[PDB]
This record gives sequence, structure tokens and C-alpha cells, in this order.
Amino acid sequence: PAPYITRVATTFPVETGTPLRIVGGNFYEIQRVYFTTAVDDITNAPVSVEVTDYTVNKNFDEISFNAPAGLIDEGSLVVECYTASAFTPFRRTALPPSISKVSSMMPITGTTVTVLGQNFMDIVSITMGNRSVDLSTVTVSEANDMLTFTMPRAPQGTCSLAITTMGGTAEVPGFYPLENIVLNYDNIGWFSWGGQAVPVTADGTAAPFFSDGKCYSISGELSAWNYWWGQLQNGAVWGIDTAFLPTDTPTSELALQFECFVAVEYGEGPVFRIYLKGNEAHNYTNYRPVSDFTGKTEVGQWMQCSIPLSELVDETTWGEFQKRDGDELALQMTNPSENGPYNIEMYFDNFRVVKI
Ligand SMILES: [Ca+2]
Repeated sequence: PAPYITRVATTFPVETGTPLRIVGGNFYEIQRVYFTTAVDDITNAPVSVEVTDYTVNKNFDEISFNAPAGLIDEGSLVVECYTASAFTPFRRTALPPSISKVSSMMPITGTTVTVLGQNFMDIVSITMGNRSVDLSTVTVSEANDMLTFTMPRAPQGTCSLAITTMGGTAEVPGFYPLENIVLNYDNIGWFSWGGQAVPVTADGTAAPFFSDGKCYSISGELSAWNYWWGQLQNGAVWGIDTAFLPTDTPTSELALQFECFVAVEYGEGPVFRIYLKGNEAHNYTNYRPVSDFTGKTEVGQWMQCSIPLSELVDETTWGEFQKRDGDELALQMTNPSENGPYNIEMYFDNFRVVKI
């Protein structure tokens, strides 16, 4: 079998004498280890800085050495064996971290948050406003491109999520947009009526296990050919502070976003419709709650779900929608299909209107 390199373990910046460990496999009959200025293709790559003193572990999958003097700033690190060669990108200094995706912009305290990005090595802190994450709850993938943590006590309002490493800081603005909440079953909005609907406040012992105060459940047995079953018919508070959502914002740039916990997986058939301010003519139909993060239903975990506001409202600006008569936020579950019966158990909270 041919050698390969999975990763290189080292502390930054890499100075003369800094220990490195090449992690991979099949390091049999090593003939040379060297840094090269060549990238992408190492055919006839120069031996820019050779490593003459190194050790290999018992399973031939880890090579240890101290950085030679005169180390290149960037290029490739190469292990040349009898069979073939393996190489990996190398640079002496850390790049700043970056964040590409977050599992939710409003994670519930106590739940697990997932972040995708790059260069998560040597984490110093994870912060959100005036809150800081307990680093004992953090797990980082081996490729330093994914991490999880436990959401701490909630921030006081819209802030930046920030991951700080020894290499720098990555920031996500617009995090925890409490000012944009239109219905939370606590201080904002109210439940009006609905079949199969009951309020729930979690305490750790039963689904949804954690909750932001009161949430509402839709649950029960949903038969086949059921055209009227579960509803959450709610009064929402649409008067978001203009400092957090300008009046002239295009509705094409906004989403209705909420948290959803699906406790029991269900098959094809059951669907939700959503409509606002009684405008059934512009309802969004055939909806299955799926995570913005994964694109799929994540059974047993709170998900963030977004629906474009332009799929729900006739108005072209946020202010014009605010001026429309009424206040309702409605969700209705049916099963217009031959399939079933299905046991349903789902929870909803923290409806907000936010920019996409
Ligand atoms: Ca709530």
C-alpha cells in the first residue's frame, strides 16, 4: 500500500525546533522527508529543506520530527517512500478561523450548537455578546472544520457569535435576534386556538428536554386521509423595533424563522401549511420542517427552520406588511394521503422575522 498524509500536528507559528507530527498511514521504507516550495504536484519537486532526523511509530502511521532551520514559509511537506510519495500543504503560520454555517441563530440554552468553518485549531474562546462558552463542552473535528458546544445562558439581544483562536477571530453578526421575535409564547404574542396543541415547558426529563420558556406542541395520532387535524393559530406581535428591521426592507430579503423539535420521525403524507394575517390565498403549503443547517429533519434535536417571507406575504416591503390588518401567525398540519396512521410529536418556539 502507498503512503498518505491525513494531517500534520504542530503548534503555530512553526519555528526552528518546533515539533511536528505527520499523521497518515503506510509509512513503510521511508527514504526522505522534506519541505518543498512545490504545491499541487510534487513530480521533480525540489528538496527545499530536508528533515534528516525523524522517528516513526510502531504502526507506521505517525512521523515525528523537529522543524529544521531555514524553514520555508509555505509549500508542501513530503514523505518519499519506496512505493510512492505522499504530500500535504504546509505553511508556517496559522490562518484566521472562518465560519461558514451555524446550526441555529437562536440556539436554546443547554442544547448542542454545531458550527462549520475552517482553521478551528487552538481555540481560545467562543463568545456571543456578553456570554462565553464553557470550553469543556467544545469538541472540534480532526480537520478543524467543525465544532460543537453547549449553548450557554442566552445573550440579551442581537450580537455577534465569535470564535477566537490563536490565529484570529471569526464573527457572525445578527446572532441571537431576540428583537426580531414575533411570537415566543412567553412575553411576545399568544396562542389563540388549535387542534392537537398543548403548551410545554421543558425541565430535562422529557422531550423537547430543553425549552426557551413555554413552547407549543402538536402531537397525537394522525390518520390517513385527514384534511383537518392539528393547528397552532397564534397572535403575533409584528412591531419589530426599526433599529433591528428597517421599515423599507424588501420582503424578498426576509424570512419567517423558528425553532422546531421533531420528537418522532414520520413518513410521507403529513404536511404543514403556514399563513400570516389570515392571507390563506398566499399560504405556503406542503411543508416538512427541515433544518436550515442540514436540509433534513433532525429527529430529537431543536432545528432552525426558515421560510422566505415572500412565499407568505403579498406585500413588497416589511412596512407594508406591518400595515396590513390582522395579526395571526398560523400553522396547520394535515395528512392528505393514503399513508398512516402516524404518531406525531413536535414542538415550536421563537418565531422571528429576519434578513436572509
Ligand atoms: Ca418560548
